[PDB]
Amino acid sequence: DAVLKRLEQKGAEADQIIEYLKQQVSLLKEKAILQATLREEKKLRVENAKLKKEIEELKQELIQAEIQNGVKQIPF
Amino acid sequence: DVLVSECSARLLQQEEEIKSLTAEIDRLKNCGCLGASPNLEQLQEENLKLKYRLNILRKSLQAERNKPTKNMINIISRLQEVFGHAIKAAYPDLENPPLLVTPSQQAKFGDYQCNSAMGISQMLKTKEQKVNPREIAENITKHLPDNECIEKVEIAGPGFINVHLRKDFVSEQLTSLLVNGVQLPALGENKKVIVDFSSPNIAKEMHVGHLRSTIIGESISRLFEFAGYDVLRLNHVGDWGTQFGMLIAHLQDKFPDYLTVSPPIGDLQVFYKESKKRFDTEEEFKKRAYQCVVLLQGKNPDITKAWKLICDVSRQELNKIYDALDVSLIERGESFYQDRMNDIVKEFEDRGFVQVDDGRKIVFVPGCSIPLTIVKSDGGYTYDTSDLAAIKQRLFEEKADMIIYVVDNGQSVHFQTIFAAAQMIGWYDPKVTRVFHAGFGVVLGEDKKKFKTRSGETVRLMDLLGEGLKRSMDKLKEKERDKVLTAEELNAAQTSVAYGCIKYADLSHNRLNDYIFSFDKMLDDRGNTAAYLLYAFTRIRSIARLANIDEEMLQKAARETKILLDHEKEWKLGRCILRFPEILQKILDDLFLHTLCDYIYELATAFTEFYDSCYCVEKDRQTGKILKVNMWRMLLCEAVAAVMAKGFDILGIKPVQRM
Amino acid sequence: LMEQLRGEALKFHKPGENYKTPGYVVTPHTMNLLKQHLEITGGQVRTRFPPEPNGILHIGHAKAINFNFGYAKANNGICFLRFDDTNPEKEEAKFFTAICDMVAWLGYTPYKVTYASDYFDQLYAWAVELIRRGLAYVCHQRGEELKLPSPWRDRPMEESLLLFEAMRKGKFSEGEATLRMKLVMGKMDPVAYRVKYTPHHRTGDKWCIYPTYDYTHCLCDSIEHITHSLCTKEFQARRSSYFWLCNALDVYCPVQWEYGRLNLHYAVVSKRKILQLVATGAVRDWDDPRLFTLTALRRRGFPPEAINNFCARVGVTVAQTTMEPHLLEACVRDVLNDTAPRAMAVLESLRVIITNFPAAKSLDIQVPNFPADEGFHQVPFAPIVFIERTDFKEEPEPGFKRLAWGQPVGLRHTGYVIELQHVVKGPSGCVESLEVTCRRADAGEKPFIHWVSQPLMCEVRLYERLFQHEDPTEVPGGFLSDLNLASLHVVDAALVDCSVALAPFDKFQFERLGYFSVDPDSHQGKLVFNRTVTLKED
Repeated sequence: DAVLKRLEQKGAEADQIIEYLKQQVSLLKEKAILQATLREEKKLRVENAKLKKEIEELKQELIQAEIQNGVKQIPF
Repeated sequence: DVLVSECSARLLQQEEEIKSLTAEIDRLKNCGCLGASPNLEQLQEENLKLKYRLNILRKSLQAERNKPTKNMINIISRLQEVFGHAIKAAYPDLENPPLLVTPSQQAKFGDYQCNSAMGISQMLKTKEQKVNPREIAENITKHLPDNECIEKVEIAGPGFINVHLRKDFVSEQLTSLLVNGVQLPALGENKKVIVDFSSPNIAKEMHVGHLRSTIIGESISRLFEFAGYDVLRLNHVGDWGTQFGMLIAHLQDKFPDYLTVSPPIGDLQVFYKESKKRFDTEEEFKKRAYQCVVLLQGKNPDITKAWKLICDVSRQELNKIYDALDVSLIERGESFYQDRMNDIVKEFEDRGFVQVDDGRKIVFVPGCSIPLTIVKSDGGYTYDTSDLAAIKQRLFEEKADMIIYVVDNGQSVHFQTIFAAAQMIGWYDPKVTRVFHAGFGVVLGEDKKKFKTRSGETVRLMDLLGEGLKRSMDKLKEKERDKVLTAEELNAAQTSVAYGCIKYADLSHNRLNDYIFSFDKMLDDRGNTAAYLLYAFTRIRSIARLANIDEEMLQKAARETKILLDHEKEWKLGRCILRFPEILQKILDDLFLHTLCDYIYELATAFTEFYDSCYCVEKDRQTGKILKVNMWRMLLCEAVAAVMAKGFDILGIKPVQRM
Repeated sequence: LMEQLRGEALKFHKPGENYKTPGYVVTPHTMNLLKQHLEITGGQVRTRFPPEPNGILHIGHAKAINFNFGYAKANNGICFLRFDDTNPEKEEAKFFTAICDMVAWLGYTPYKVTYASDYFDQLYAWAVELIRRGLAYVCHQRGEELKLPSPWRDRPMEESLLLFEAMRKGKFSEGEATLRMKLVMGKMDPVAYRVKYTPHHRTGDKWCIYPTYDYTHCLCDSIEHITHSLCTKEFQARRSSYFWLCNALDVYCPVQWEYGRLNLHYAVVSKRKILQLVATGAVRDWDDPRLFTLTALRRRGFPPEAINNFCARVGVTVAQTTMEPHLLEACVRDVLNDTAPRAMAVLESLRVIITNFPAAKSLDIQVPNFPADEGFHQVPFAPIVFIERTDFKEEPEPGFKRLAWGQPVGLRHTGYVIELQHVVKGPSGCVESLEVTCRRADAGEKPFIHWVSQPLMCEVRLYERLFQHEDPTEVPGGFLSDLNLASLHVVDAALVDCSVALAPFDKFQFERLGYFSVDPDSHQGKLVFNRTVTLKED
C-alpha cells in the first residue's frame, strides 16, 4: 500500500526526464536537417548562377551566328 | 450530459481561432524587407525552368546555323566556337582557358593548329601535379562535337593540336564569294564609328606627316564601312590657331578691301611668313594681331568675313588633294567648338577638378605627371581645350560606339591624357566604348632624315602627285605606249600605279614605325609594292580574258561547277582565299593595316606556285588554240580576282583590268 | 430534353446562316468564307465542350455538357470534347480521365477529342500574321500592373516581328516582353502570347511561347469550324473580344451564345477547398457523396438520367437559377422509383425465431421486385428471421403500429403474421432475442414490416447534407465550420438478403428504408451500399 505512491513519483519523474531529453532530441534533429538543407540551398546558388553563366555565353554564341545570315537589333 | 456537448462548442469556436490565425498570417508575413525568394520551391524551380533554357537555346542555335548563309565566314571565329563546345565540355570545372586557334601554315602542321592543351596543363595548380598536355589534348579529340568543316584531327607536339580540313567545306564558300558578292556579314549592326584623320593646319602647308594620317585614315574608314559599321569621316582641321590672328592683321593692311574685293593671294605660307615677319619685328602689328584673335572668338561679322575667305584658298588646295586620293571627307575642325568649349571650361570648375597655378587653370591626370592647359593667361583656348571639348561631342551628341584618333606617335602623350581625363569626369567607360589612339611613325627621306627636298622645309604635297605620275609614266612607255588604249589604259594605269604605290608601301611598312619614302623601291616593278600587284592582278583577269570567256559565261558556270582540290598546291591556294575574313578581323582589332598588305601578297605567292604547277589552259604543242579548259580552275582565277579587288577597295588602291 | 434543344431550330440559326442574328459582321468574307464553311462541315451545326485536365466538373458543368453535346445530338450535329491546354499545367491524371469518364457517364460520345496544343502551329502562324496586319505589338509594363497605362501602341511593325521571333527562339528571360493586341473593348488589357519556359503535356519541350484563354479559345472555335460555341456567364464583357480575332484574320466565325452560370447551394467544388477537405478528414475522396462533384454523385448513386432530366426542367436559358439539392434530390426520386427494384434490409438486427411454420429449412417465397407486373425474385423465409428493434418496443405508445404484445405485425410480401410470444433479455436489460409463432394472417389483421432471413452483407453508409445550411461563404467567417452533424456515418452490421446480386454501381430500393446504390468498395463477398436519396420524405 505504501509503495505505490513511491513508485508513482518514480514513473512520473520519468515523464519529467523523458520529455526533457526528448526535447533535446526533438531540437537536435532540427539542426541536423537544417544545417544540411540550408547549405544545399546555397549550393543551388552555385548551379543556378553557373547556369546563367553558361547561358549568357550561349545567347551570344547564337546571336553571333544569327547575324551570320540574319538581322540583329538593339539593345535591349 | 453536457461536458461532451459543450466541449465541442469550445472546439467549434477554437476552429476559427486557428482558421483566422492562418488567415491573417497569409498577408502581413510575406516580404517586408530588401530580399525575396522561396528557397525550397522556387530555387528548385529556377533550376529547371532555366535548365530548360539551355536546351531551347541550343535548339535555336542549331536552327540558324543549319540555315545558311549569303556571305563568307571568319573561319577562325567559328573554330573557337567548336572548341568552345569541345573543351569546356571535356572539363566542366574550368572558366576561360586559352583558345590559341591560329593558322601556321604550310600544311606541315596541317592548315590550322590549336596550342591550348598547354594552357590546361600550364593551368597547373591544385598543388603542382604533372599533367601531360598530350593526354590533355586527346581528351579533347574524343570530346570534340560534329561540324560542317573538319575531316581529320591530329596531335604532334608537347600538346600541339594540328588540324586538317574537309575538301567538301573549303570549296563551298569559294562558290559563295562568287555568285553572291564577296561580302562580309553586317558585322556590328548600327554601331557608330567616327574617325579623326586628315586634319592639317589651315594656312600652313599640308605635309607628308599630315598625309600619312590621310591614307591610313580613310583606308580604316572604308574597313568599318565594309564590316557594317556606320562610319563618319572627320577633318579635324586647324582653323583655330592664335596664328590665325596673325593672318587677318596682315590682311587688314595688304588688302583694306578684302570685304568688298576678292583677295589675290596665291601661296599660303608666303603670306603666312609675311605675317610672321610682321609678327616678330613690328610691335603695332603684334598688338593688332592678338587683339583680333579675340575678336574672331567673339563672332565679329566683319572679322569673320575675312576668316571665311582665308580658308577658301587653303581649302581649294586641299580639295585639289582629296580629289586624287578619292578621299571622301566631312570637315569639322576646332572652329566648330568655339561655342561649346566655353561650356566645358565651366564643367571642370563645377566638378572642382581644376587647380589654380601661374595665372592658368590646369588639371592633373592620375596616370601621368603632365597637366592640361585649358585656360591661357589671356583668356584664350588651346589644343587641350579643343580635343577635350570635342571628345564629348563625339560621345554625347554623335553617340559613337568607338572613335579612332589617327595622328602621329608624338602626340600620344597628349591623347592618352585627354582620354584618361575624359574617363575621369565620367564621360565614357574603357570597356563600353574603346577610345583608341591610332598612332604612326615619322616620314623620312632616302637619306634617313627629315623630309625633304633640296632645302626643303615642308614639302608641298601637290608636287608629290606631279612627280608621282611622271615616275609612273616613264616605266609605262616600255613598251605599252602602243598596246594601251590611248585614253583608257594610259590614264587607268598611271593613275592606279601612282596612287597605288604611294598608299601601299606605307601600309605595307608597319604603321607605328618610321616610313622611309623611297620612290625607287616604292615603284619597283618587282617588289611587294603595288607595282607587282596591279600587274599580276590584270594577269589573273587575263587568264580568263585570253580564253574568250565573257561576263555571262563565267557568272553562270560558277553557279553550277563545283571546284576540285586534290593536288597539294591547289589546296594551298584554296585555303588562303578564305583566310580573307580571318585577316580582316585581326585588323578590326589591332588596327594594324600592315597585316592586310602581308596577306594580299600572301595569296599571290601561293598563286604563282599554283598557276605554274596545275595547268589552267594547256593545249597544245605543235598547235596552240584549244581545247583544255578546266572551268573549276577558271573559277579560282575569278575568286582570287574578286578577293583582291575588294581588298584593293579597302587599301584605297583603284584596281586595273588590262594594263 | 432534346425536345427543348430542337426548339432552338425554333429560335436560332440553322447550318450556316451565322450573319443573321448575333454581333454580325460583313467583310469580303461573309458570303465567300461561309461558302467554305458549308463546303467543309456541310452544315452539321458543330459545337464544342472545352474544359481542362485541371478540371473537376461539378453538377453545374452538366448544364454545360447537356447543352453542347445536346444541341448537336438534337439538331443532328457533332460536338468537340476539346481539352484546354494553353498554359502548361503539370499532369494530374485522375481528372484527365475523370472528364472522359463523366462525359460518357451521361451518355454522349464526343465526335472528336482534341487538345488546345494540337493547333500551336497555326495559332503561331496567325499570330505572325496578326503582327504584320497591325493590331499586334510587343510591349512590357506588366507586371508593372496589367491594369497602369498604355505604352508601345503604334510601334514599328518589324520590330515587334523580330522580337516575337526572338521571344520563342529563347532570346528572352521568361518575363521580359509579351505580345499584346491593339485592344480596346472593358479596360483594354491585351495579352495574346506570353513567355513561359515550361515543358508541356502534349507538345513537350520545343515550345516556350504559349498563348492565353482569350487568344486560344477564340480562334479554335474558328479552326475546328464551330457554328455556336456556348460560353458560360463570366463571358459577358468579352463578346467584343471574341468577334475581334475573327475577321481581323478573316475566318468562318462562331457566334458565341451565352448561358447562365448555374451553380448549386449547400455546395463547395473548388479543388483548393476540396483537397483541403480531403486532408482535414470531413470527407473521403473527391468522389465522396454529398460533395456535388459529378464523379461523386456517381458514387452516391444518382442515375445519369436523373441528372439530365433535372437539366431539362431548370435550364436551357440565360437565367442562372443556382438552385437547391432538395429540388434535385426530388428529381432522382423520380428515377430510382422505377429504375431500381425493391429488396428490403435490416439494420438494428434483432434475432426473431419462428416456432410453428411448415416444412424444414429455407422455403423460397418470391418478392415483388417491382409493384408492377415485372418479375419476382426469391428470399428464404422461416425460421430464424430478422427484424430491427426499431420495429419492436416492449412498452408501446398508442402511436405504435409495429410489434407489440398482442399487437401482431405483418411480414412484407408474405401471407403470414407473427403474434409475439415470450422474449429474452440475457445478461443485463437489453432486449436480447425474442420468439413467436406465426398465425398466417389469412384471417385479416393489419399491423406489415420488412425482414431478411438467411441474410448476408456488411456495410451501409449514410450521408446528410454536409453543411447544415448555404454555400459557406456569405460572410460567416468562414467556410470550414458548417461541417456540423458529422455526416457520416456507417453501419458495418447490416443484414441484407439474397436479392443482391452481387455487382458495383447497381441501384435498389430497400423497402421501407431508402434508395441505395452499390459502391466501388464492393466485391462479391464484402459488398457496400451508399444511401442515395431519402425515400420520398419531405
